[PDB]
Amino acid sequence: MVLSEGEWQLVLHVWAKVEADVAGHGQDIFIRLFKSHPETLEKFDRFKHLKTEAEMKASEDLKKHGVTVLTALGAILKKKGHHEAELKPLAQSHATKHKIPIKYLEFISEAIIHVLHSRHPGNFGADAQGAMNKALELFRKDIAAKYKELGYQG
Ligand code: HEM
Repeated sequence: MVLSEGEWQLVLHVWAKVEADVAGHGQDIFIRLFKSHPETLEKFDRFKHLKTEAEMKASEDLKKHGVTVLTALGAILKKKGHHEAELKPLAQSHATKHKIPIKYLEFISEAIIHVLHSRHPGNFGADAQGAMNKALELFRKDIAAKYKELGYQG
């Protein structure tokens, strides 16, 4: 699949807002993910002990992790589709070291959309959300293709 320049512009416009506070967006996204799909928390040995949202918000390590994840996702989005190089190491670590099913990538994509919708309604209308969903589906499609090449079905 391919996004038009117009769709990329909608994606990058709202992402520019996210970049005004990466750490804050990272926390909301992971808390949303862990609360909506608790099973995903079991994949993080470093955070699986967190019991409440209060504990999650207070975790310095979780906040730092969120910045690392969003920064990588941002680098990929800014390539506007030409992200083959950025995807390689990401796909290998998540398929071989962390063992993350495509299903879980769908869950975090939902968390991202939810948080952007909550925080940036003025820059995340129907068209912009459609553009973001398309960019995330492209991301998941390409990561899935790499998973297969690497020998991981998940
Ligand atoms: C938006 C998609 C995602 C991106 C861009 C992303 C990015 C990253 C990055 C950059 C790291 C650190 C470097 C590395 O280990 O490769 C990381 C670590 C990790 N990711 Fe992801 N990730 C994504 C989705 C997920 C999902 C959905 C899970 C599973 C619920 C997951 C589980 C992990 C784990 C377990 C680690 C190691 C954390 C640690 O022990 O420090 N990731 N991810």
